[PDB]
Amino acid sequence: MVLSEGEWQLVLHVWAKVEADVAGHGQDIFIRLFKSHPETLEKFDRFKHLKTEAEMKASEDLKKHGVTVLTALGAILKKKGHHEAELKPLAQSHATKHKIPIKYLEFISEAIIHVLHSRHPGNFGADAQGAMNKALELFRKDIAAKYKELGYQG
Ligand code: HEM
Repeated sequence: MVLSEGEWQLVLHVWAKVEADVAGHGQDIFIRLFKSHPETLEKFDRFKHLKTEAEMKASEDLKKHGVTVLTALGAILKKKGHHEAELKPLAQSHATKHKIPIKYLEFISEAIIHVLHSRHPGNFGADAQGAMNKALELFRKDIAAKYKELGYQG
């Protein structure tokens, strides 16, 4: 699949807002993910002990992790589709070291959309959300293709 320049512009416009506070967006996204799909928390040995949202918000390590994840996702989005190089190491670590099913990538994509919708309604209308969903589906499609090449079905 391919996004038009117009769709990329909608994606990058709202992402520019996210970049005004990466750490804050990272926390909301992971808390949303862990609360909506608790099973995903079991994949993080470093955070699986967190019991409440209060504990999650207070975790310095979780906040730092969120910045690392969003920064990588941002680098990929800014390539506007030409992200083959950025995807390689990401796909290998998540398929071989962390063992993350495509299903879980769908869950975090939902968390991202939810948080952007909550925080940036003025820059995340129907068209912009459609553009973001398309960019995330492209991301998941390409990561899935790499998973297969690497020998991981998940
Ligand atoms: C938006 C998609 C995602 C991106 C861009 C992303 C990015 C990253 C990055 C950059 C790291 C650190 C470097 C590395 O280990 O490769 C990381 C670590 C990790 N990711 Fe992801 N990730 C994504 C989705 C997920 C999902 C959905 C899970 C599973 C619920 C997951 C589980 C992990 C784990 C377990 C680690 C190691 C954390 C640690 O022990 O420090 N990731 N991810």
